[PDB]
Amino acid sequence: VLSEGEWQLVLHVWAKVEADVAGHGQDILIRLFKSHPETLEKFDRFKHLKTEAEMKASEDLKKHGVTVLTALGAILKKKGHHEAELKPLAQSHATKHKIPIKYLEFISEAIIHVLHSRHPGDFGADAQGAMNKALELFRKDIAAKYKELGYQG
Ligand code: 7HE
Repeated sequence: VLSEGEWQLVLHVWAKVEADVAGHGQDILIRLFKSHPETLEKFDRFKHLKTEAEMKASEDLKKHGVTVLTALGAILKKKGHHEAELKPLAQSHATKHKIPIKYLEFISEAIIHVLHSRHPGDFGADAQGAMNKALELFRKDIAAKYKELGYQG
């Protein structure tokens, strides 16, 4: 469980992400795809992209980056009370898209990397730790739903 203090650190840097949702989403998905190429292959929408420059030039990739961070922002602002936000996400990612929890760990690492890059003054180690705990909490609750549905990772 995160403390109120931890949630404030998390939401303080997230309100900054929201000044440029699309540029953060681009950076995060490109980081994820470059560092873990198995993740790109899960997207029929994006698997034609072969270079970083092509990824940066894709307007559809930018569009989906906003979809992803908008969903994640709505989750974080619930401060743990996110059961209704996670249900449909867990269901689709386990059963339709087939995304292992490990790949949620990968995108969590890409988020932290990009938040550190763009917001160092509001993403010191205390805020890094808090954001890690919030993304861990996300993964834990999704993982419980995956397990229910018989999917792994
Ligand atoms: C490695 C792949 C992977 C990973 C790590 C995620 N997803 Fe998902 N995603 C999400 C929304 C709202 C939608 C319509 C999809 C659609 C998707 C779709 C459908 C894309 C489409 O073809 O339109 C795919 C394949 C999918 N997502 C692969 C995907 C949100 C998330 C969130 C909040 C996370 C974690 C922070 C996430 N995805 C990680």
